[PDB]
Amino acid sequence: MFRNQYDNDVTVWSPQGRIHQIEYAMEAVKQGSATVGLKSKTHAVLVALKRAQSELAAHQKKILHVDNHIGISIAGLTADARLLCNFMRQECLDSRFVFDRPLPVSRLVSLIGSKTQIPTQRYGRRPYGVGLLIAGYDDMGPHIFQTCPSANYFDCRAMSIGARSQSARTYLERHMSEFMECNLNELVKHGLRALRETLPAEQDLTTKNVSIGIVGKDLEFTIYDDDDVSPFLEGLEER
Amino acid sequence: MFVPCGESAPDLAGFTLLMPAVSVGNVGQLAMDLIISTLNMSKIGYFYTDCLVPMVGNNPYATTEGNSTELSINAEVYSLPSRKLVALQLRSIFIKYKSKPFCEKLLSWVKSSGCARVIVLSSSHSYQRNDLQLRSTPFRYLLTPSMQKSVQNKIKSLNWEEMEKSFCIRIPGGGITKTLYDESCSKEIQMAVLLKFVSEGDNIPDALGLVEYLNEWLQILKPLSASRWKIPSSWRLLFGSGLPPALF
Amino acid sequence: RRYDSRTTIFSPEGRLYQVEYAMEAIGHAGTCLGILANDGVLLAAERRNIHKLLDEVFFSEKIYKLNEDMACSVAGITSDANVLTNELRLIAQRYLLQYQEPIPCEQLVTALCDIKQAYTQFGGKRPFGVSLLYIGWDKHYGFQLYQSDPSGNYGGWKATCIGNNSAAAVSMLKQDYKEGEMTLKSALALAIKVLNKTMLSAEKVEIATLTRENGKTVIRVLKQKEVEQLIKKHEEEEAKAE
Amino acid sequence: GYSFSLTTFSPSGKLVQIEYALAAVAGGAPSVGIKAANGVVLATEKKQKSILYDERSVHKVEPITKHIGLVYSGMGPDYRVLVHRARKLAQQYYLVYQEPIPTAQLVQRVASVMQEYTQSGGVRPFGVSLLICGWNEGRPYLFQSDPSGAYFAWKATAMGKNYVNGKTFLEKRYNEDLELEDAIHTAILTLKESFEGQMTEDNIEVGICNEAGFRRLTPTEVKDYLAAI
Amino acid sequence: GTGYDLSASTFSPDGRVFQVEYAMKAVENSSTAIGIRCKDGVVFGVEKLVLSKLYEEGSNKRLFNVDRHVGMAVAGLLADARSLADIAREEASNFRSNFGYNIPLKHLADRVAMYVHAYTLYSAVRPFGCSFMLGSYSVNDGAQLYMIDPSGVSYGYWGCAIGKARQAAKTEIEKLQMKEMTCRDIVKEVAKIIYIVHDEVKDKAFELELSWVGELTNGRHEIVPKDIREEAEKYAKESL
Amino acid sequence: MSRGSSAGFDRHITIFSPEGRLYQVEYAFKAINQGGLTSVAVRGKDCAVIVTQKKVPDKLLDSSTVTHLFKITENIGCVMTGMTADSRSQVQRARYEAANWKYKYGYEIPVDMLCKRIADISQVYTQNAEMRPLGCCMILIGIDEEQGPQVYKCDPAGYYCGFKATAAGVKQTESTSFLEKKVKKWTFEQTVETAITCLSTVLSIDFKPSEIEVGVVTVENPKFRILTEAEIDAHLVALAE
Amino acid sequence: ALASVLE
Amino acid sequence: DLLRKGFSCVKNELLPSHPLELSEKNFQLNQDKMNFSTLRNIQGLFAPLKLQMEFKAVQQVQRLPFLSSSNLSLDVLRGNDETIGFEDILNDPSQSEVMGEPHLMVEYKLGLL
Amino acid sequence: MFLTRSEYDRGVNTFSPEGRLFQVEYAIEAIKLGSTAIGIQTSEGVCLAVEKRITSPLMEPSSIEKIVEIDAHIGCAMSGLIADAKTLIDKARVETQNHWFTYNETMTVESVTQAVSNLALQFGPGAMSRPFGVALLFGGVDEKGPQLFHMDPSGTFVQCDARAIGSASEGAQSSLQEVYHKSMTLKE
Amino acid sequence: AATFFGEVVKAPCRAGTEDEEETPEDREVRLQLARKREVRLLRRQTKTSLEVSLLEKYPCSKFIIAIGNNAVAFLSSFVMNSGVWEEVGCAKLWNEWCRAFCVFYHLKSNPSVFLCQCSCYVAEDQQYQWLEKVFGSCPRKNMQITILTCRHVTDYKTSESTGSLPSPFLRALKTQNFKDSACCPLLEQPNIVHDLPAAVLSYCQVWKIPAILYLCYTDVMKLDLITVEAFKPILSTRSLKGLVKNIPQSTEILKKLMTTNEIQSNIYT
Repeated sequence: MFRNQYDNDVTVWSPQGRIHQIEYAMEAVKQGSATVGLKSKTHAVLVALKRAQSELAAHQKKILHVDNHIGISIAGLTADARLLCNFMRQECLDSRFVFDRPLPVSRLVSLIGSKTQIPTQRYGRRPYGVGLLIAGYDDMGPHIFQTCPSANYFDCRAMSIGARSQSARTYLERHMSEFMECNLNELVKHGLRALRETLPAEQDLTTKNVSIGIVGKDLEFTIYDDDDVSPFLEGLEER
Repeated sequence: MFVPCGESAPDLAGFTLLMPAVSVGNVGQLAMDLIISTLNMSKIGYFYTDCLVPMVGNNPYATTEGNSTELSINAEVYSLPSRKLVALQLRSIFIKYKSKPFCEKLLSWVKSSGCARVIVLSSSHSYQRNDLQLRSTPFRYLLTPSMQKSVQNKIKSLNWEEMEKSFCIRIPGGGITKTLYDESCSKEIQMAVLLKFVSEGDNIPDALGLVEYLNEWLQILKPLSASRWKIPSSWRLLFGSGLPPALF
Repeated sequence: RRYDSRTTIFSPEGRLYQVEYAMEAIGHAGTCLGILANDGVLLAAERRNIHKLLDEVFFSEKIYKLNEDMACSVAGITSDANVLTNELRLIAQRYLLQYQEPIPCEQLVTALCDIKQAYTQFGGKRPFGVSLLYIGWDKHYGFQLYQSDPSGNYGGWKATCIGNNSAAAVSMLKQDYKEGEMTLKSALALAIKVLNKTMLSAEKVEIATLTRENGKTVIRVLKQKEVEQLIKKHEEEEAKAE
Repeated sequence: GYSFSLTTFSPSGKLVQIEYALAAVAGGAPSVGIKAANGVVLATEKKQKSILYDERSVHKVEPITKHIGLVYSGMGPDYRVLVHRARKLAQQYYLVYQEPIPTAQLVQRVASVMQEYTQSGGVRPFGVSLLICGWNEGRPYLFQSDPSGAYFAWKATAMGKNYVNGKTFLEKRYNEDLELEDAIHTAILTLKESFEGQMTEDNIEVGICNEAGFRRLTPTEVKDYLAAI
Repeated sequence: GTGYDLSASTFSPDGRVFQVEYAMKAVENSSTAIGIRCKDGVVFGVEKLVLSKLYEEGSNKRLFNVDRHVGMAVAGLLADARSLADIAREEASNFRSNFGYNIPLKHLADRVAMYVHAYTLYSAVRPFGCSFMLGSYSVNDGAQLYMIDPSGVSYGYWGCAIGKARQAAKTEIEKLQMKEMTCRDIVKEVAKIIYIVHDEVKDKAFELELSWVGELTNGRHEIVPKDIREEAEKYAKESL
Repeated sequence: MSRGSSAGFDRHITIFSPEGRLYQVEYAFKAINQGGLTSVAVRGKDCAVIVTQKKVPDKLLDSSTVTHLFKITENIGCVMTGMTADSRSQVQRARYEAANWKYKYGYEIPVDMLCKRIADISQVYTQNAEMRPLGCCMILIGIDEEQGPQVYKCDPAGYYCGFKATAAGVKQTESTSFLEKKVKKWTFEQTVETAITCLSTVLSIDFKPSEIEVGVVTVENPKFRILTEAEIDAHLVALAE
Repeated sequence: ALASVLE
Repeated sequence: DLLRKGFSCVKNELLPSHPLELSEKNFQLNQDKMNFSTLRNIQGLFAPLKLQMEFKAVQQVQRLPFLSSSNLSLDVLRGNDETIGFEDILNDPSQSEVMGEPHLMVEYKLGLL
Repeated sequence: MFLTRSEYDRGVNTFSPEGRLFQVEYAIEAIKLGSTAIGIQTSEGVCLAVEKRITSPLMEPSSIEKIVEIDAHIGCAMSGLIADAKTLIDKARVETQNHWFTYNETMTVESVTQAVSNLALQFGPGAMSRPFGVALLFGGVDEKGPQLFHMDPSGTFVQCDARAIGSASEGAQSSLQEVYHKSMTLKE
Repeated sequence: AATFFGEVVKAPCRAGTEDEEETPEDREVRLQLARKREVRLLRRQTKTSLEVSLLEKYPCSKFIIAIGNNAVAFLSSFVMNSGVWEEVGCAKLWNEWCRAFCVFYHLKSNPSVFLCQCSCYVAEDQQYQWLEKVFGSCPRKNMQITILTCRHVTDYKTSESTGSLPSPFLRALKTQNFKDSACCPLLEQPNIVHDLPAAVLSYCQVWKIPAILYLCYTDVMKLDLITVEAFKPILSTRSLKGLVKNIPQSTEILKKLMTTNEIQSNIYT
């Protein structure tokens, strides 16, 4: 009842020592479909769940392309995702053009965090309302990261974000023991099995709402849609 | 309409009715909560109108498991039939073009019931004070001319300060206080108004100040001004739920 | 009310309340009078600063000279009037430098009215609370007389009045003005009568005249003896009219 | 509702913040200015009247040029920033025209500077009014400038706290043909009329202006003048 | 102070800025970090709460490095702490570039404190919500420890403790002989203090994070070896 | 800024009260007492002395890092009362202004000129809607080539003046009354004793050598110098006996 | 954040 | 366009007419850059930030660009309140011989053109 | 236990307690005051139909241009405020001409839609402070088959097969779903 | 709320006292606005309108009200799948947020059982008009009212963070005359409910009629299967016993409905 005066701006401290606009922005990530990411000793994969508004429409793109070795998945607002993707593409292109050497994923994530922190302190702006999952490969091996609207990033190893992601996160936490010593087929199988937990126990993981992105040592970033995901799906068991 | 909580309307002759007004900071409503919690009153009916936004909830004054399951509405009437004292509580906000009818209905019920006098607790905007009011106490009062022949000597001996006129009076943020005062003085009903300049935010100390100010006259506890009042159990989460993880 | 805080808010029925208040602030100043005659133009004013301990520096307290052919009178706030007069002089000098010819009166009035209107549209600024009267001579239309408003509006008149008690003066001028037959002396008599009705001492008025003499404009300020003689003649005529 | 914003007209057509600035001016130390047949005298009452004060640190009567002085009544900090600008304007005029600036031009320029702060949002008007004296072409001048940027020409005026009584006193005993010493005596008497204390040479300042130029009176001369009243 | 606490450029009737007070109250929403200065070094220690097993061991680090001779421990909002760490790195690098030698700790603390204070004056920005410590060691200067406050005030300390339970941590720190011990005992004392101050009901589980800079590391900030950390944990658990 | 201005006669710096009083300036004046200490400056025949209180309540602090006596220039000393961060920022600004004056004119800035420049800067903050005044007051001492010792003072309102003996802090009125009583009725040893006696009588403390800090300038040695513990103790013993 | 406010 | 501007040669804009033209046109900017660089190298990042913030706040309350302004607070902050240069006495900007339309200059200041 | 008032929809940069930027939703709702436009793409061409809603017989009918010419092979549609769609169509035409001048090639419908949408997603010198109150409907032929796209005030585009924007969007979409077939001709 | 640099702005008031207090044209425009926002009850099946309140012309023994799309879908799938129901009338509204839209049925086998399905938003000044049109002024002595509503989980008040709760879940609030029990825990202390369900419950409490209100707190407010399935425990209560007969048919109809929901926006991805 006493929150009315202390939650209309991002430059105002509450008497309890909290900023409510940051939490409100963080509440916006749970407005999108669930996405799942995990890695192994050689490869890193991204699995997303496409959603169409109705039958007479094409599902929107949830997995974007940044560089020859970096790819992302989005959940939340769309304009913010587009702006962040443009920034990442520009940074990677500039670094490649100047130094003739790929931009490291850690430096990219640090730059993203430094850019995102700014609009949470000054007037006339609002926090970004999108959460990202970044997968890449460099000299240090496969990587996977997460980005929060509060300008925080975590160097996780298997994470899922979006609406109703708790079941997928629980499954990943249970089965994370046997991820390092696996190859691509069963890695993708584990990812799909984890993602299937989000859906109610009446639907199915059909070949119309699944997007897969794979990066590796000798394999560049690749996106499979529609009939391209068929070879990755026949081996799945029943619910 | 006054609807008895049981089956018959209790007799109210010579009682003193004290009520809040929906004003800035809800100071009157908070003071009403303090008074009702401390004096341990009991519900005797409802005041049903179509002028306030409807709302429902469980019992806001719960002390055991046998009474924490009593539904409550926006307008309720409590009485303590041992010290001739009856109270009213409002927990909502008025709809537009619906304040004057409510004042008319309330004063009609007051006249037809038999209450001796009416006391109203309210507040006013604190940013509209001139220099002379910045150096004085933040408490004011008003008296209907029908009452000034009775307790004016006591009020003067109490060394209070009557609110400055403007000749008329304007209360910037008092809600229905001005309408109630004007209607009462037109209808020849005794009435007193107690208010304080406040600002939005944590308004609990303002409520304690106002209840102490009122107790300075009604003398309803032992004379002093130390855990004298009882905070209702519904004052739990006045700022929100809690902190999301992975942020601090 | 709700729509009465800035100049950039439209009332739900299309009104600009800040501009209305700026125009209403004029009605507290002195009375400025102006009437156009057959062979000249006239200006009259009211001295609101008449105190025993006040000096008599400068030519006139309310009548200013803009260029070789024009003069003006102000009514409103002196602080803004000074800026407006300076800008008018600058505009006239700029046009003279550009074209090697004196600036026409309507062009000058429009140039100042654009500046006065500019402050009623961009937020964060306060409108000019000044109203002006213009007299002058031009080779295209001859003798002219104009009027300006705080909102940036102007128009050409033949006998107008601004300031305190404008309605009565306008009504009396409309009643007692003759079209195309006013000599300068008749204009002076009418101005004296109107001022006497709407306000007499010769130390409370200021009168200026503009005439053409041998191809050159002459702008004069009437003397105390002349205005006293005019007052005495008017009083004698009014007494004889009983 | 219309009292908080500097750029808002009231329904009656009034600006209230300027009136409050004038009220701020009308609560300062008293000041007196009288022009005689051959000069102008300025006087004021000091604020630092205690012993713990170096007499050669801060002065309320300041010179602008060889023939121009100035005194104020209002807010102290808002005074130096105007004195410095006035000095700069006088020097610029001298550099351009090779001739000392007339008093009226300096008053006009200072008023133009002061007016600017009463039309835009985000600032507040100056809370000080000025008295200016000069001598050009064998003539004494005395002016006064409001916080709103409007200036008048006076023969004898008094501003500051309790100024209506001072003005009535001056109107009662002002003479058209007066020497400079008589003007000094009259100014001292007018200042004494509203002092609330025991007036001494160490808590008042007096400045005079004549054909020789502006000059600030020394404490010894002030005491000598006081001893004769 | 209701009515005077909506901006950082407003004064209360008793002459105090309340947004700064709210900012300083915001730092007690995180865990507890302590730092003890000893005879021949400085020892840090923080209490980190585990959020999930999915995060890699080495994520959300709260012990940073400025250069090869300065450590740093933070508490409060994490993003502000990261930005301040970047600013400190920039300042130290620039000083080294201009003057050609290592920057003294006092000047670095002054620069960062003034940068933090610069956000207290204007209404177009928001005060920082994090407080941190700094530490170093030189042969000709010895150990040095410092504190920074969201209000922008810095001081030198022998023992310091910030976070949720600074009062109790200071209470147990005060009963120590800082000036007559080495790092080997100070690390165990810090572990014992952290284990004592921790609350079990509100927080599920936590993992320690210790580090020192001192003579035996040749004035370089480093992480405690695993065996020493394990034996310190065993000592703290046995004493508890 | 886009934050606007709060409504009220107080609560904003660019709003005049119905009788022309700026209340945010007075609140900034009240903010000086938040520290809780008192400062005293006394000017002698050929010397100047600054004495201020010292309060360290924590045994975990480093007493060498707690101070209020700063050095603006080799010949100018300062003592600050009020908020610590604001005091340090204003000291930095004063140092910058002194360096700029030296570069622009070719000789060391005088004390009165430095105080006037600081006051001129501080005056601007009370006219705009963006900045806020600093809650501190500054006292400067120094030796002039031809005039001798000089003591000055500045306040958050932008007003500065030169004194003979002034004080600031929480006991300013009592200290001022004591100073007037003393002045109405001085070598180097007498000035220090007078200042210490004034502070001790006003605060009723009976100081120890570790609770005060002193800085002096003299004609023979015109360099600002901070007294040490041994000298302070010797002065205190001489005063007691 | 402050350097972004300027330009 | 082509009437609101004219008599401009591209090949006569790349080459300055006099060695002193650019230095005189951009003296204040270079002076500010030098002062800020020295201050940042001596004290730290905070001082130039504070100075720029003060300049930006002060420069934002002026008359509309078709009327001359005084710039008092900016001159107080910069320190030019007690120095007179050649920019003050030569070719007075308060008596300029050319001036554009009010609305056009106000729009150009905002950058809408 | 009281009831109070809270406002979260008076600014563009304000988040509701559940995300939900309300100004963008209001801008989207502003599309419903326009006229219905129907577009469906098939194997041998794409069709666009729209009503005019003439207000008076004295108006010239050939002045309410609800279908415009982006290029020689790309169309467009109208729904909402007219003034905004003009400054979007100008950008579309300029971009599709610049691409030809640079590369000697025809722009993809998806590429031109992306170029248009890159402008309408930025708000809050010349950029507006409020979302565009208009929704577009591109279409045409390319190196692929016929293509149909969509765009809303939020500034994001999605490929489609049958759309209906305007006042009767819900009923038109229901009828389109009921009637549409995978492969028909340009008569059904 | 500041447009230019230095504008004076006033803080908002949470008590709604900002309207202050303050010609025949004004009366005319007020009357036109009032007529534009008037609740009217019409018989959709031919005829024009109705004269007497809905419950003052029929006898009632059970009343079931659904508010929101999820509750309407639940009752459509599980209750209306069997038997024959006849529409009685519909309500015509107009708000800034609106324009089954308040359509009333009753069982043909038992003409004393009524069901309502309101999927529209009713403003705070149209609650009492709705109550007067539907109920009237002479309430019946023997009635039963069950209300269903969905609310977002961010409206809940808890000591812990709102993201830690295992949503969805149910809560209840019942009148003192409700002699039965609930299948879910009652709402906690510092939690309140407003709008139309609050109005109905307040009317029933004041006029001494048994009633019960059910609330579902969900993290998704659109048509989702989990939210609808969260209402299942209500089916075991005595209120809905002879109205549910076939579960698999209800599940199939629910699946078809979940397939054909609606078109969506393009803000969240």
